[PDB]
Amino acid sequence: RRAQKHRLRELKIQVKEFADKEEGGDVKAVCLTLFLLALRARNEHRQADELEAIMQGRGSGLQPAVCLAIRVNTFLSCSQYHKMYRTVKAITGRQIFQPLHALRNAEKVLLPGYHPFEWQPPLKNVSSRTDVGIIDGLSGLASSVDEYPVDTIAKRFRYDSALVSALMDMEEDILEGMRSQDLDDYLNGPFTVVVKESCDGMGDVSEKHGSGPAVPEKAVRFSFTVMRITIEHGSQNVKVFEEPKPNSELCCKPLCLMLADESDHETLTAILSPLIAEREAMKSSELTLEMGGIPRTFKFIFRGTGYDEKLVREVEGLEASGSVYICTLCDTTRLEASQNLVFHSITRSHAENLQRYEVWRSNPYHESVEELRDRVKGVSAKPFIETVPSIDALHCDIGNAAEFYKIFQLEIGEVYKHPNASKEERKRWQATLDKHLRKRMNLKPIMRMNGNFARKLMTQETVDAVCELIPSEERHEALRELMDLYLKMKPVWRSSCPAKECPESLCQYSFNSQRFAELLSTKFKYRYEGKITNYFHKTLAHVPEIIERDGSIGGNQSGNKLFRRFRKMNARQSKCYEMEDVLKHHWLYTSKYLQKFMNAHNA
Amino acid sequence: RRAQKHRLRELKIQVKEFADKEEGGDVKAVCLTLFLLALRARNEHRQADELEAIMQGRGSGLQPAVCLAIRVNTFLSCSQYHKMYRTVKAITGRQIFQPLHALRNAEKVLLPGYHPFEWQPPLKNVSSRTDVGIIDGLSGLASSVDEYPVDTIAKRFRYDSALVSALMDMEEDILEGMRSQDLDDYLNGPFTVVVKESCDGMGDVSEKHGSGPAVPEKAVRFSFTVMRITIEHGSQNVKV
Ligand SMILES: [Ca+2]
Ligand SMILES: [Zn+2]
Repeated sequence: RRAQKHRLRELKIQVKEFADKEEGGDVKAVCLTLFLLALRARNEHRQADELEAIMQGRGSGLQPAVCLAIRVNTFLSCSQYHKMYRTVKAITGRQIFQPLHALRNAEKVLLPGYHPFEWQPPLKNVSSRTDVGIIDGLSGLASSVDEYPVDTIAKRFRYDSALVSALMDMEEDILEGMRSQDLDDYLNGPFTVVVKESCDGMGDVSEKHGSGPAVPEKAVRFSFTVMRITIEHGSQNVKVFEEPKPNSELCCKPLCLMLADESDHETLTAILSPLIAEREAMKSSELTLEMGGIPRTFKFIFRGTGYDEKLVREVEGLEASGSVYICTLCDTTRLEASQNLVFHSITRSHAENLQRYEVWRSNPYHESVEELRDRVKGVSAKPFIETVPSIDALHCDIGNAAEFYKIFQLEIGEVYKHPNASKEERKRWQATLDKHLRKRMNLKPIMRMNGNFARKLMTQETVDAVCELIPSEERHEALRELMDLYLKMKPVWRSSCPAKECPESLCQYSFNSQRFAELLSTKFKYRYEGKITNYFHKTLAHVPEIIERDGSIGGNQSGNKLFRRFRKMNARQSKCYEMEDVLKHHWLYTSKYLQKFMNAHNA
Repeated sequence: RRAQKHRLRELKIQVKEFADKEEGGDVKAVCLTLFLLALRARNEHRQADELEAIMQGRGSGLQPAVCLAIRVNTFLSCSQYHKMYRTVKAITGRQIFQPLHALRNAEKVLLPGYHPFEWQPPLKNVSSRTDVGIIDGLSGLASSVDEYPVDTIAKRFRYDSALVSALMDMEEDILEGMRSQDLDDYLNGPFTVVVKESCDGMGDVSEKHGSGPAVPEKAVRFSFTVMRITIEHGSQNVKV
C-alpha cells in the first residue's frame, strides 16, 4: 500500500481535487460511484449487487444483535465465543462475527435504563433519574448486627425502567401491528397496556455432588408479562397487539430475584413492598415515549392473576388450608359447599378485606373468638397485595376425575345397601377395579394422580366397561348422563377462547350444572359426607363469572432448570455479582427482539 | 446511473488516459487500489478487507473439519450447534456452516479404524480386519453370575488402529519436516518411532445429587504418546 500510494499519489490528488471542486470534499462517495461503474463496464453485475450489499452491510455482516441472540440462546461463555470469533476470522480472512466490546454495546442498548422518557404526572416517591439498571433488591436494608438479621440476596430492577425497556423492545412489533390493523404509522396515544402479574418460587437450586446434604437453598422470582395492547380512534377501540402464548417461558420478564423461602413472610414482604409502592404510584400516571420518531402516551392496567393457591392464601391474609373457608371468591364454608353447589357469587375484594382486617383488629362488639372467626370469614392478616385470582384447566379436570374415581369405587361397592363397610373391603373393591381396568383398558394404575391418567380415564368406553360390572342399569344411565354433562362442560374451560370457540356450550352452563347438581344431590346422595374440594367448588360455582370477567382459563420444572443452567454456565462468584449476572442474562433471554431474530428459519 | 455517468464522463476519460499512460489500459487494478487506499484512510478497514476477500475470490463457506474442530474445542452439543447452523443459514441466505451429516462423515474419516494398512509379519493372535474401532475393553469377559463378578465398564480401541490413525494425522507434520530437512517426498522407511505410555486414575468422576455422597467412583484412562519420529538413511539418522 505504501508503494501503491507512491504510484497513485498524483491520481489521488486529482480525484480529491475534483471532489472538493464539485461536491466539496466527498472523496469517499465519488470513489464508491467511480469504482462501481468501473466494475459495471465489465458486466459483472453479481459483484455490483454484492458491493451494494456490503456497503449496505446486509450481506455477510452479522449485525451484533443477531450474534448476541445466538450467544444468549446457545449458552456460550465469553472465552469460547472469543475463540470461535478469532478462529473463523483467521480461517476466512473476513470478519463474519463481531468482537466482544460491540457485543457489550449491543447488550447495553437492550438493558433497562437506556432510553429517555418522562411522565405527565411527576410520579411521587420515585427518583426521576433515568439511567438506573440493576439495583440492589433490598432498597437499602439494615444489614448491621444490632438489627434483625437477614441473609438473603436480592437483585431487582426499577419497575418503570423495565416497563420502558420492554416497550422499546416490542416497538417494531407494535409498529407493524398498527400498520396491519389499517391505521397510520403516525398516531399519538394513549396506548393502554394490560399487563399480567405473577410470582413463583422455584424450589431448590443447590448442586452438591457430595459432602452430605449441603443446603436446601430456596429461592423465588417476581416477574411480569405484557399481555395485550389496545388503542382507540375516536370512540372505536382496537386490539392493536395480542400475545399468542401467555404462560410460556419466553415472555416472562423478571423484575426481581431473591434467594429466600416462599413462606418466610417478613423478608418476602420487606423486599416486595417498594415494587408495590412503585406500582401504585404508576397506576394513576401517564408515560411519554419517543419510539416511532414521534411521542406517544401510555396508561396502564395491572391484573395480578399469575399466583398459585398457597401463595394467594398467604399474601392476601387468608387461612392457609385447614379452615372451613375454601373459596377465594365466595365466603362459602365447607359445610355449605357440600350443601349448596352453585348458587353463589363473587364477594371478595381488596378494600373490604382491609376493612375486615380492621374489624379484626378493633373488635368493636367485644364478641368471642369463634364468632369473630366466622364474622370475618377467615381474615387474619393485614392484606398488602391486590390480586384477582383465577384457575387453570388441569386442576379442574383433575378434581373432577379425583371425584369420579371415588364414585366408581362406591359404585362397585353397592354401598347404597351396605351403609358401612370395612376399609379393606373398599381396598379390595379398588383392587378389583384396578384388575378390571387393566384387563379391559390396559391401563397401569398408580396412587398418585396426574393430568395424564385423569385425562385418559374420561372416555365413554371406560365408563361403559365399569358400568357393565354393576347391575340395575338405571345406574348406567345415571353415569351416562353424568359423563355427558362432564364432556359437555369440558371444552368450555378447555378452549382458551370460549366466547368464540364454543359459545353454544358456554350457554346452557348454569342449566347443565344445575342438572348435574340435581343428579348428585338426589341420585348419588351418598357422597354427602361434608368432604368437598375447593377445586370442585370453583368448577361448580365460579366458572361463568370468571369467564365474563376475562374470557380465558389461560410447566413446573421450567424456571428452575433454566435458573440452574444460568447459574452453572455463565456466572461470577462471591454471591454479589452472581445474581446480577443471572438476572441480566434472564432479561436478555426473555427479549422479543432476540427471539424474533432467532426463529427466522420458519420464514 | 446515466446521470452520474454524465457527471463523471470527464473523470472516466481522465483516469482512462492515466490508465493507458501509467500501466497501459489497467483501469481495474488502479481503480481497485484507489478504492482500497481511500477506504483504508477512512479507518473502517472491515469493509476494506471484506472487499479484498470478495474480489480476490476467498470462499465464504468453509471445510467441515474446521466446524468439527471448533465444535469439539468449545464443547457444544449437536442440538445447539444445529440451532446455530440453521440460524446463520436463515440470516445469511447463503450457507457457510455445515449440517451434521458431513460432520459425522469427516469424523469417521478422522476416527481410527478406517484406513487400510498392512504388516509384513503376520502378527500372531491379532485379527486381520482393518475396520474395527471402538470395542469392549472386557475382551469377552463373561460376567455371568456363576463366575467372578465385576461391574467395571471398559471401552478400548485396537492399538495398531490408534497407531496408524495417529500416523495418518501427523502425516502432514512429517511431510513438512521431510521437506524442511533437505529431503524428498518419495522416500521409503523404515521410520523408527519412539512411543511412551501412561495410565493414571483420576479419583472421583461422579456428580451424585439424589442423596449426596453415594460412592467414590474411581476411573482410569490408559493412553499412549508419540514423542519422536526418525529415519536413518545412508550413514546417519535425522529427527524428522
Ligand atoms: Ca494420581
Ligand atoms: Zn365460591
